[PDB]
Amino acid sequence: LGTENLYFQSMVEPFLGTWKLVSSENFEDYMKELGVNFAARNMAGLVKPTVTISVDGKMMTIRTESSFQDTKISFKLGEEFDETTADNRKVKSTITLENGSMIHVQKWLGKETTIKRKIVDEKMVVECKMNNIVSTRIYEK
Ligand code: NA
Repeated sequence: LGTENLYFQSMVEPFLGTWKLVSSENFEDYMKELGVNFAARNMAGLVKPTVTISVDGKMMTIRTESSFQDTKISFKLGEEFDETTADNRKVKSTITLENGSMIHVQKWLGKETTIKRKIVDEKMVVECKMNNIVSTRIYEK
């Protein structure tokens, strides 16, 4: 399936690397919408996580490290998977990559949140949305 990954390697390549948070907007209110309490969202909002995006064949891994978590997800694009989030939600996740945007949808208890990533001027721009609450986080590598 080497030959089967020609277009795959092209679309995933811009996302690969060890990204570090440089700026954040409205992340506390986004976390509030997820159901995280004030201490957790206030303290987590102050740190700068490292997000490592890698691939092994067709399997993508995204690792998130901070003072408060060390979590990772491994998945194939477009294939739903079970995920236990850092804030202890048990969700159904599907991650796709179209038009240069990696879109991660999490579904649980009839609720939904979307995490969209794109590369703009070599930076990774991450948009987190839940019920019309939007947070934007920018990372550099
Ligand atoms: Na954190």
